[PDB]
Amino acid sequence: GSSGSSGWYHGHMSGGQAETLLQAKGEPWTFLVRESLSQPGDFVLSVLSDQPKAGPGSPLRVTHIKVMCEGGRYTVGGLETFDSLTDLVEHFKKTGIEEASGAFVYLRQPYYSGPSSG
Amino acid sequence: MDNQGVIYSDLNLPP
Repeated sequence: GSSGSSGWYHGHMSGGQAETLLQAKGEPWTFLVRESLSQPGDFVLSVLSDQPKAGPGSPLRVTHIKVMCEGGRYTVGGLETFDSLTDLVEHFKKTGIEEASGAFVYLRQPYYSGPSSG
Repeated sequence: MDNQGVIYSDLNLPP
């Protein structure tokens, strides 16, 4: 067949874009890694919160968090760090990220680009 | 009218 382990790394993508792809999935706690735009060694962790914009039918909200980088490592407005998006996300997939506002983002399953059915 | 960008939900650790 074909050897290749695809994770949750998309790459080229724009903010307004991710929102669409995510909201389209219609799946709560749907995280996805993507490479910022012409950003200097930076990343972004998008997640589709289970909280709807209005009610039962609106496109789930999208939490955009900039993932800084410290000499290879990564951090989120915190003093802590992580080997890479893997160690970071993973550690967050069990705990979760807290938003100054007062919300806790959850990452149960990533976001893959490539359906099976038509 | 163009999507200038998207807001980023602040965090706790950070001020």
